[PDB]
Amino acid sequence: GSGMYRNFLKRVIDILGALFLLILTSPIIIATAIFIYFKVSRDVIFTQARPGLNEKIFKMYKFKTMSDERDANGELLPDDQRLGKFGKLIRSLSLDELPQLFNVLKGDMSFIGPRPLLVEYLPIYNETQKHRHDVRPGITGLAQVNGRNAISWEKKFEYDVYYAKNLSFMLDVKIALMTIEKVLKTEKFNGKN
Ligand SMILES: [Mg+2]
Repeated sequence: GSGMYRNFLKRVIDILGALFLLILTSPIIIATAIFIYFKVSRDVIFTQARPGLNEKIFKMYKFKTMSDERDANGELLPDDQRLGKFGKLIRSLSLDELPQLFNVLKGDMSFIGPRPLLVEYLPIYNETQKHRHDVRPGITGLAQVNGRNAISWEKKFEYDVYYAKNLSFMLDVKIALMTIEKVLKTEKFNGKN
């Protein structure tokens, strides 16, 4: 509600962590940007408009992995050829997700929180599920680690509202412990799925 973690510490940890991981992965960030510039597209970064804290829209950064080659007809060539071989390798290693660390540093996102979903889901949320945006979206979160017993979207949102209601340092540490434990490694919200 008004503790010093929800109103101060969590943001400070987000800033220190995003800054550290940006420096820690900076050679990979520069290398990935160089390859994409010469092999994929000279516009290295593209943004994804997503609703964030208080449903405020932000630009979620991501590396481009597909080309802009269309058919003279005007339509873009399918993903079959537009995704180079290295494009898969960048995707499989989630290297294109590294710019999201900057969204965390910007305050657009947190290290822990609900997943930033499509802007089309805003009218579909019910008044209970809309509380999922009472906190910053996260790279990981409570619903993300509970992907085994939550195949439906309403179960993931129940974890989202529960997280925004009970946001504490101990809950974040718990979510972080379960995320490491993931050492072991489609429908689209319709209002009833
Ligand atoms: Mg990826």
